[PDB]
Amino acid sequence: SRVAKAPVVVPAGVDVKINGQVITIKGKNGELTRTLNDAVEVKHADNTLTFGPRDGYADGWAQAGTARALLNSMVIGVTEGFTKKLQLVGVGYRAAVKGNVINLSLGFSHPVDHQLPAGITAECPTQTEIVLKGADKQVIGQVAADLRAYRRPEPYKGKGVRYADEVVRTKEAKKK
Amino acid sequence: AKKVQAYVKLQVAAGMANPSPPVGPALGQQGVNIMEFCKAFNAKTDSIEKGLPIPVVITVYADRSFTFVTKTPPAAVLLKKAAGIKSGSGKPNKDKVGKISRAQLQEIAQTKAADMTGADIEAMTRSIEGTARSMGLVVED
Amino acid sequence: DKVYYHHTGHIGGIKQATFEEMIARRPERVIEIAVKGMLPKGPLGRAMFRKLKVYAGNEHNHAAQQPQVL
Amino acid sequence: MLQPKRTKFRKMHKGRNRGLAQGTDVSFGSFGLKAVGRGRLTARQIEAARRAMTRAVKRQGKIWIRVFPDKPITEKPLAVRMGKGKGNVEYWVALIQPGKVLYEMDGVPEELAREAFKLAAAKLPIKTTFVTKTVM
Amino acid sequence: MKVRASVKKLCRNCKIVKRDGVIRVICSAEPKHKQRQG
Amino acid sequence: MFTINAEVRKEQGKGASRRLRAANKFPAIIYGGKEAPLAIELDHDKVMNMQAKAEFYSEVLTIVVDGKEIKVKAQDVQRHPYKPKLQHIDFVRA
RNA sequence: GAUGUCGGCUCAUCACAUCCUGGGGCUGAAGUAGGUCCCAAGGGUAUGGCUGUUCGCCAUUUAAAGUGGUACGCGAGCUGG
RNA sequence: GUGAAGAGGGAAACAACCCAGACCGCCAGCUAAGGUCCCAAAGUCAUGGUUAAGUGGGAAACGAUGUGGGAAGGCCCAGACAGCCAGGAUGUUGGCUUAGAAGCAGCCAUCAUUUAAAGAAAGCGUAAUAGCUCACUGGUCGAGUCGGCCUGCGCGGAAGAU
Ligand SMILES: [Mg+2]
Ligand SMILES: [Mg+2]
Ligand SMILES: [Mg+2]
Ligand SMILES: [Mg+2]
Ligand SMILES: [Mg+2]
Ligand SMILES: [Mg+2]
Ligand SMILES: [Mg+2]
Ligand SMILES: [Mg+2]
Ligand SMILES: [Mg+2]
Ligand SMILES: [Mg+2]
Repeated sequence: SRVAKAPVVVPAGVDVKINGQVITIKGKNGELTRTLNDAVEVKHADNTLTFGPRDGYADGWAQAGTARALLNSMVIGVTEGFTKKLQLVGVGYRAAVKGNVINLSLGFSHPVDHQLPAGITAECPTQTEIVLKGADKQVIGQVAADLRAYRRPEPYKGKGVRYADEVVRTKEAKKK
Repeated sequence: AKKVQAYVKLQVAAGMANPSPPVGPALGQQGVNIMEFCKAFNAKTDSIEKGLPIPVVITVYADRSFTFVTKTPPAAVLLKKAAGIKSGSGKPNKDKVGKISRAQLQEIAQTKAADMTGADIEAMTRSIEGTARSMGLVVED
Repeated sequence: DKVYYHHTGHIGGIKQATFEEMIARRPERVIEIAVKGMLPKGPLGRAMFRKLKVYAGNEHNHAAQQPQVL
Repeated sequence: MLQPKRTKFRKMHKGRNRGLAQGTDVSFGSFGLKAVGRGRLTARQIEAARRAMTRAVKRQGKIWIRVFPDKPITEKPLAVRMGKGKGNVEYWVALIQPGKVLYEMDGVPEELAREAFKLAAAKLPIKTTFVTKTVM
Repeated sequence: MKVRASVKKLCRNCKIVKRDGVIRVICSAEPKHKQRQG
Repeated sequence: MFTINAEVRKEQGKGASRRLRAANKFPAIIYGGKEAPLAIELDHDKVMNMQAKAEFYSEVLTIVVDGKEIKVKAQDVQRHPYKPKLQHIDFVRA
């Protein structure tokens, strides 16, 4: 039509497996599974994978799109190693890591330590930068925000941990 | 579109330079050496028409050193001299402050030629006519 | 999305309300609740409900009649 | 304030109040705005609508009006029952589904008609025009 | 502000106005400006 | 030229007609000349798109009824009060 | 062949269209304080002067002194202005 | 027309509404209105289609890329719709104005070149320039894509006191 999804290679490391519905993948990165919906019928010839809609039911066809993509990311994650980094701006704001507990000195009375789930560590190349990186893109996303969420940037200044991309310059001029 | 430090442009008088407001801080921020350029610019500007505002593009290097190309004076300015007028019309096209012969425009087109893209003289002449019509300067053939 | 609604008795407009996904303390209750009302309503159908035996955990304490079954 | 009606002589009086039946169709401009469904088109309603057409647009061409109120609508204060039949003062047109807008110079025909359709109590389609061809 | 009924959407860059019925004119991609469901 | 297919009517009255247009088949007529008036049942959602033109009420038309010919023109046109829909159509024979 | 009026006292019970406190969105939101809208009924939600008053105005408090239903809640419970 | 002066069955309950006029008795049949999963008598009936909100099982203006159907149109395998890559130039910082106004405070003008394309410029931004994004175009990918017309069912609008 103008959209769909058909490709999903299985290079080295890509040790995909299906158990009726379940799909466990392996590789240089980690062990990620993701039992899709029920109708789902994914397989694997030698390289291309393919979702399986029990039939052309409304909530059954589109269920393919969201699927042929999720697994694909599982592959793109396991082979590349996912990264995403945010930056902290504002006086006093600092950064630090000690394995998991990424101590955070933002601007409250006492600093904190966000313990990241397993599969994604983080590194502060400086007291200003934090670069998280792991396999599963899921835990990646939530923790990406779960972190910046500790202090969302405010317009008047911009201060507050922001994704290292956020267009938000600053405010609309103040007033009263 | 896009606007970054390094390779600055400015239109400075023929034989005059160094004032802070006009020059100084402008390129001074970039790391240019005010004095050297002042004397350097006005040196060649002697040969180039004195009394004629001439735009120059200075390009600085990591060295903080720099070079600059002196081109031909602005079309608007040239049209002013040609017209014998000091200023534009304020409300161009509504009120004409001056006039210039078609011959003159060819002469200005010829002067600016180096800086203009014009494939042929007619093209050049007309790029300048465009400026004249923006200046409230009529052209009589 | 579906409550059951009981209302105790001691007013104070307490009026208890619990959803289904909220049925984690005693799943046995439901079903027995549903199967009710569909009875003659009164004495006969009242002492007729117990012939169900709740049980929420498959083959467990089948002692309710461990001896014979079908 | 406007008043499409009033402006009649004083006699003849007022009374009655019936129901309705079918509509009607006119033709005077390049674009018309017809309504669909009985309702009460009071003088105030009609002025509000029409007056809202120019609404800082343009005085271009000229708008019309096929609709025209016939007052005879009595109301009573905080008083007893059927002690008379208090004055009226209110308005009412009593349309069905007639055409009543019409536009002179094209310009923004359909556009404006919509920019001022809510003032009316009834629902009116975009309608089209005096015709012997169509649209789309 | 976040309205109750529906005030259309206006502007251009406003949200696709798609979701669980969220109108509110504003035009997102206005770092500060953000008139919407609330 | 415009070509409108059609056929004679079964009946002709309240119930009858009302039942045709209720299925995209507004009943029309065709008179003029020595030939007895013709009562047909054209296809609504197929003629309203053809009347869409200004040519429709100028140049003669060809109604394919039964399988014969006629070559006529449009006279009166009965359209719905508020629905873009169309109704009874008068046809002036040649 | 009788369903006792207003206000007060006593003692209440519910609604939510929320006054305070709790959580949010926008702001012509720097902060502090506000404006408005969403959510929210757990709990809390003034003493007096004048008047029969309800209410109201006034003095002084308070986080605040909510709107409303309950025969304009409440006389086989009090009062009788 | 019914009740009054009418019983029986139906609308949960319900003089008037729907069915229907009770001479008695019957552990015998067929029907009306209305119904057939349990309370509760009888299809968990069949052939097809809609809905996904418990709509059915309360309520308007108006609002919305919900989802069903029918007809007509706009661009497009000389390549469209979304995206990715690349460019977006010259006179010129247009004239005036202004401390400055260089596409982007404001007023006027808004031409012309070079072109595959390139507004004297759509927003952000600078003290003003620098810089960022936009209109437009080339390459990529290769089939639909973008709205209205008429209609089905549905959603929001939707706050109350034991
Ligand atoms: Mg019973
Ligand atoms: Mg509320
Ligand atoms: Mg008091
Ligand atoms: Mg009372
Ligand atoms: Mg007593
Ligand atoms: Mg007394
Ligand atoms: Mg009697
Ligand atoms: Mg039978
Ligand atoms: Mg049964
Ligand atoms: Mg319901």
